[PDB]
Amino acid sequence: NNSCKKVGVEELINEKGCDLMIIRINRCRGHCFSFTFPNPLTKKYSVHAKCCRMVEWEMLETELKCSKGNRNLRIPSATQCECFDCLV
Amino acid sequence: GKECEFAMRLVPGFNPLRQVDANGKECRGNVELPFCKGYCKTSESGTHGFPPRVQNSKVCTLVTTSTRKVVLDDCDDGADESVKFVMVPHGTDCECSAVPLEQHHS
Repeated sequence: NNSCKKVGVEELINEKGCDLMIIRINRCRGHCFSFTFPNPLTKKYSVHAKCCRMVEWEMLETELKCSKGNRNLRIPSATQCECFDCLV
Repeated sequence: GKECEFAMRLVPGFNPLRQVDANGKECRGNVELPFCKGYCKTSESGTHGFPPRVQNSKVCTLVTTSTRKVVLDDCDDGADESVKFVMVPHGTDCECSAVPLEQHHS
């Protein structure tokens, strides 16, 4: 089954002092399969799980025009979304 | 629909469970374990600063509401301190939780 989709996100930076500037990013969102059981022999949890994650991304830089010094912001943006191990 | 599902089953290692005591007498017996399976909504998104990634990662965990003492039938004589029984956390419903993702031998 599974499902893990790329979704476009508009994010508004509203910092006092710096100019209002919008940023368009992508994020992963979806439903992946997983099952867990309490293993008492190991006295912990035994997990076998999928999570919708980014397999590859791409950093996004932007200047934030501030009154007391321009800043340089870095954000990852998704390129391919997929159901993968939650722990890697 | 419920992002998970609950069902008692038999783990192959626990099918049947073996446990040994001092002087080498063993108690065996099937032990049902609580199994939570399903599709939890998960996400990974890029963010500012450090760490650059954010994981809303969640798995099908059970809601522990009690503790179950199963015992082992086919017992060798002289079963002492540790055996004849075993303790299993028990519940009746499953929920999406990230706690099974934190105890990686921490």
